[PDB]
Amino acid sequence: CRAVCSLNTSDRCDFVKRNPDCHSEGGYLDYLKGIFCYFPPNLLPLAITLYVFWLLYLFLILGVTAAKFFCPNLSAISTSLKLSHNVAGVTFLAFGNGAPDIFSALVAFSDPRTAGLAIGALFGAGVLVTTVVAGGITILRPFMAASRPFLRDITFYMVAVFLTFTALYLGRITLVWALGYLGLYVFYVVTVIICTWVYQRQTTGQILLQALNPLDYRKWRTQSISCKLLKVAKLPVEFLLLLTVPVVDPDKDDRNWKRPLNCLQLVISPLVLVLTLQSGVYGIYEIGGLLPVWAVVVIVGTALASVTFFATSNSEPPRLHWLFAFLGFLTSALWINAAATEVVNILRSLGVVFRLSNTVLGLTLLAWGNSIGDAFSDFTLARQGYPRMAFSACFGGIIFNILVGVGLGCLLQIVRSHASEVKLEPDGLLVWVLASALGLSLVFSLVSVPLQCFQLSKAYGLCLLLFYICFIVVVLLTEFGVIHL
Amino acid sequence: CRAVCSLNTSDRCDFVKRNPDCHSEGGYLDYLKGIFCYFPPNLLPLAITLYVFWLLYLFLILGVTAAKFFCPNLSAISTSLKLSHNVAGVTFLAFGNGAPDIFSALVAFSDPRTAGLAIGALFGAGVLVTTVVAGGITILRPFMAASRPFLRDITFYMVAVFLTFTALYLGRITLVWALGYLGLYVFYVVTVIICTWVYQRQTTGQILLQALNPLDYRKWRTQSISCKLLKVAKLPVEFLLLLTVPVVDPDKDDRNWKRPLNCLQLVISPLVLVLTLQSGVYGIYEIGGLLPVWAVVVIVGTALASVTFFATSNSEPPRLHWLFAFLGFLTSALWINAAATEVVNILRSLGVVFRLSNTVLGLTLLAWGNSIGDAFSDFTLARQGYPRMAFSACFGGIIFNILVGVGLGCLLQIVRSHASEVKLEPDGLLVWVLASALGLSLVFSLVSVPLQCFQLSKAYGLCLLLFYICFIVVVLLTEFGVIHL
Amino acid sequence: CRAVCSLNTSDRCDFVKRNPDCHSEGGYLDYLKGIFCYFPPNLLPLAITLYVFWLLYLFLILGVTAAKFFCPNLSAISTSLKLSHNVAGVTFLAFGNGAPDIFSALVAFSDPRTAGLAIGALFGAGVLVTTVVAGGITILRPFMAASRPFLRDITFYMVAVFLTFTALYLGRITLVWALGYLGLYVFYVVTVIICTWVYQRQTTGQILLQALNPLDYRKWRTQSISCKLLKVAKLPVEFLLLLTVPVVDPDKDDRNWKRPLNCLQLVISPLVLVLTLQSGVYGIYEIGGLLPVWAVVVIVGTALASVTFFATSNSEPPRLHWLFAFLGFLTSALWINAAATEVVNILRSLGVVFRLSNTVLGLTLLAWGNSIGDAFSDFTLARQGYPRMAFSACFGGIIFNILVGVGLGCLLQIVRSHASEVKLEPDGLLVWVLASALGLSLVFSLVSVPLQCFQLSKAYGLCLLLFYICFIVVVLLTEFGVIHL
Repeated sequence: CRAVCSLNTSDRCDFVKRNPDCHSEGGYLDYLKGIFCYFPPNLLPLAITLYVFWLLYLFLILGVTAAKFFCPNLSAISTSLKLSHNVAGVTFLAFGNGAPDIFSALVAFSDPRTAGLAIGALFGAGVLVTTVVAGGITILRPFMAASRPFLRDITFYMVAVFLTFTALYLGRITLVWALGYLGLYVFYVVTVIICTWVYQRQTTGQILLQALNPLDYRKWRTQSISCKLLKVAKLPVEFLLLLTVPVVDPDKDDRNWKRPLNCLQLVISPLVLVLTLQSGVYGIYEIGGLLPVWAVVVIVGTALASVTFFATSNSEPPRLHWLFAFLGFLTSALWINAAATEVVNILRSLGVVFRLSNTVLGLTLLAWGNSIGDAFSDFTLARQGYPRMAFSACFGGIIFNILVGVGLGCLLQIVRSHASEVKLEPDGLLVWVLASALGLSLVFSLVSVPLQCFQLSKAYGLCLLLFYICFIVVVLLTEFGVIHL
Repeated sequence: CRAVCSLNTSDRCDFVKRNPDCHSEGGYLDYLKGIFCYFPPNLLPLAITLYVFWLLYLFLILGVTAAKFFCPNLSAISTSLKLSHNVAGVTFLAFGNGAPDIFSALVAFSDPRTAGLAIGALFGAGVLVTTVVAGGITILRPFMAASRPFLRDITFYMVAVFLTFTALYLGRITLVWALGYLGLYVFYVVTVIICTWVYQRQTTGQILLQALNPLDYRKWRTQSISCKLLKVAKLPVEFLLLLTVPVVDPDKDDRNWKRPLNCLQLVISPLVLVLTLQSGVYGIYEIGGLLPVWAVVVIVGTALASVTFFATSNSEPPRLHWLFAFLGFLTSALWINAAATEVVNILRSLGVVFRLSNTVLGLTLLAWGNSIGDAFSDFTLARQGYPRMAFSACFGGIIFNILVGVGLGCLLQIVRSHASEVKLEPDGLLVWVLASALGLSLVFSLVSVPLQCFQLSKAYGLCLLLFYICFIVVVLLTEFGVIHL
Repeated sequence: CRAVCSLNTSDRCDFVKRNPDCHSEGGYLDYLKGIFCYFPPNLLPLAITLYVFWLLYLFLILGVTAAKFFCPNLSAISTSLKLSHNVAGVTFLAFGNGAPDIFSALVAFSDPRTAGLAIGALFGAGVLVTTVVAGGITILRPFMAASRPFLRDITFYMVAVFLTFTALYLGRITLVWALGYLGLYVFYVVTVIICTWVYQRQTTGQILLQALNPLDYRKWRTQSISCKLLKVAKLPVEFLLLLTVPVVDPDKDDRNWKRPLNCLQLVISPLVLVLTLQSGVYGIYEIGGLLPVWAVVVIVGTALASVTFFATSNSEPPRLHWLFAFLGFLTSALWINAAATEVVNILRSLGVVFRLSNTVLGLTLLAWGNSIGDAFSDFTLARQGYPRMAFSACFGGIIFNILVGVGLGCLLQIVRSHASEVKLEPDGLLVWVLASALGLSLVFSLVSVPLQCFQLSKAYGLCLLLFYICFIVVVLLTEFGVIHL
């Protein structure tokens, strides 16, 4: 595929249409076809810009679904769990800030050609969240960090980073390695729980229309008009997400019980699940050569919706209300998956056009897109007067991200392909530099925080920011071939 | 010329005397001839050291003429123009920058062989003043920086830097590009004015001999004798300036009216103007084969001086006193020009001897020499209790420097040579690194200042200083060929 | 020697017994012999983990000796003589921290092949001390440094470093150079003394058992389990130190006067000195083959002790009590040095275990082990409340090592080998990289500290720490072939 830019403009469409390598196995849109066939060559740059804009919008979706629905379903599950809030919070951070990272890594690992992207998505994020975002917190609100939790988190992160480093050096990932990764993560969770325990011991239709609306005019008037316009674009996407994903909030006395809305959703959610799973391949499968799956799915869904609507009341939620959250969980995750897939495809297309390495795309665009949610949530938490929790999560979430993403992606690739091993092909020297940078950053913290007696100030954040700038300098020099063995 | 160091010592004088390329088109002294003919080879190092000392002294002149006479004439013009003082002060700061940076850039661009020097003079200064000098202010007096002016200045500087970056990548400068540069600068000035308006709305001979002396005995008495000896060397240069350049001070009730001194100056200033313009080429031109220009110039000057002396009184300045400032402007600028030329020539000579690239000389010696005045003025302003003005000027002056210098130099080169374009030949990889460094510095500020809520502290200055040290490390490695594609 | 790893386990011990190039001395135990012959051949790791624990125990010993005996004795010495902090740091702490470095430099200059390794180790130790030790000193306790002594010391250090640079560039050192180094150091000491003088002008049994008891039962009762275990671990070495090293503390009314214990120490400490210095070569030496040195030593010590012994009462401490502190200093310094050597022994075994470039091993392994004592002493002194003295020592001691070690090594090599010169072989570009790093650190300090108004804050140390970490990462990347110079 990469030779496409070296051919005449009159043969680009034929080469793209004829080469199997130039076709993506998953997704709804063929971006390369749009670049090289739908648009004239003279408008080639603008189109790319448009793609970037589209890419950014995707990440916005990956934010909202992660924060308002995945987390709400997780919170309802947590209330059923009655888990300790600190234990729930460690689970929540992976559920909230790191879910897009896991789904992007899984989608990238699903195809060997994008495998180099996946690691580039992870380590680069580890470089960013550790250096910029964490540093930003120390700039916004100086505070005193807890000693023992910080030491535990940094030690576990160092162990995970070294394990992935030696795995990359070995050039392969086996099934037992992924199982060990998952075991290490569950060990970390159990250790956190045990340490915390030890430390502690020592009209109705009009109301439905208002619920349907994602925005309030008085709230919009309060909101800055430019902010409101950005919110309005988000609201249409949010309304579409609401039109399909149920949310269960244990903090509400009514548990967000909307009888006719949820009765419609018992039909809507199975339909979108079937039509979106595996890009809808299961959707058009025709049973016995007569009836498609989607028709019988819709029939069963409307029958169940009618039964539930006639079997329940608008005043008292049904005893099986919690099961809704389970559905509100699954579809939500699936939605994120779909979005993740699109992003990966777009990046691959760019790699074809600009002849860029997969690692550069993984550590620059995908990392920023996946960490924008981390940045927003952490800055909001720090500004509101809780810097300790934000800083603790800034290291807690990255360990969960790396371990769960790598382990789950490798496990699913082993199971699906019936292969005994995932081959990691290191894209030249650059990848090593990336790993090196990450380790260095940790060393700085491992010396900087204890030397200040755990009282974090502004200079620490400024130094971390300058470190990230130097890292991007080194990466930019390495990419353009200025330094080369 | 560069092969001179590869020849036998017995042929160096002949090669220098015979090669047209080894001769400079402008200046009063042939430095290469002095290095290779006047002095014996065994004293080659000492001579170079002497040159460096001489070079430093030139920059001292470039300081004084910029601060005491160019600015004073501008201040009188500003009172006549009745322009707002803050706008006038930015113009005065630009005039001070122009004497030290615009004139050097113009002289460098006047000759293609030194063209690479000019850009090296600009970007390097942008690296220095932004990193060291600005940082120094934050070390001397922590303060709170204004938000909107800082954002406006940094945005305009980023736009100018990116424009010059793409111009360098294109490898050429056209006439329309220089006109666009000048239009952008005038747009920036108009925008500053409009924003400020919107924000605000929302014996007599013995006395003449005393005036002739440049040092106040009382002030000098307090000053250290070694400092006074340095001041005395400056005072002789100041006396030469007082001797030839008139100064009009609107703050003085008498407007610095010295009737016989100025009557002598009406003869002195035209003579030095004619004898110095274009290295005096117009001076020896002989009219009609009988009379040189300088003789008739002196005759007209003494006639006008006698008329003015007999037509005015020592108590009341004449109605046309302001016109004096105009003269006191022009000659002053011309004086700076002469000094600038010398400096450039010296640097070129060194490039011949040490086989050094033009960019290294531009970003190391010329940048420091041109920015010593910025450093002194900004540190003096910060120490006196006005850090906000100094920090604002630290970014305001650089935009004016880059835009006006590049635009005016390119425009004058197009007009003089009747060529349609100025060719920018990038001296290898190093120049790119220089540009990169500048951009990165801005990014740091663009993240560092807002993250601190515009309250600048000591750590910011220390980090900027360390950044400049790292930049000089990279430049030193690049020059000596340690890193090479 | 590394070939013993690939050789059969049965003959490994015999190969070690008859293999050279693995028999470094200066220690007391053959670690490789213990690993490969004693402990069960099939328990390789068992010895390993134990050794790791042993290493940790060593870091405990250096933690105690510096905290309880070295620094209080040195402070008592400084207070008794009314010396300024700068003078004490320049002379006494400098000698105590620089003796092992000088011994290593001599033992390395004994072989002409290892001259480059020795000079590189000296440069690396200088870089580490001037950056990381100073950074920790400034971070742990902010303070205001003396301006004139700091400028003087940094100027002398820069002169010495540039002289070493020139000597390395010439690739040879003659008798004149070594004599000049010695004369320069003597002149530095004389200048220190002269300037300081000019500025100044302008029953017994129960008390013996109680003094030897390191456990305070009242304090013992209230500690936690971990603290109690740590105290139990520290008890034996603390008791041995109490028995060996006298201590004088002017903060107590009795000045820690233990008359019988001090009388016994008057015999114990000199015996330890003679039996330990140069691994007991002087101890085994016989005076005329009839009387060994140790016998005369113990006889004289017992006679002097009985002078003190004749008056049983402790009561009032003698006017010469502060002289004991001098002894309590010297022996204490020895208790540091030996420990540091043992730390290296394990590193040398690690160097034997994993192949490393000899220069690369020398630059980091031979400098961290050499400067671990300096780092411990400086950090302890900074914690106790004397930052000025440690900060001044941070440059005085390094001047001491460079000047005295280089001069003495060159002089001894010239005298012993009867050669007219000592040839320095530059091993690769890593030596020049080390030199450039040292120069950059010195320039950064000289530019930053005066610009900071001599108020050394935490940002200076943090920035230095970042610089050192980045430099170490760059060096490690260069050695492994990632970056080709």
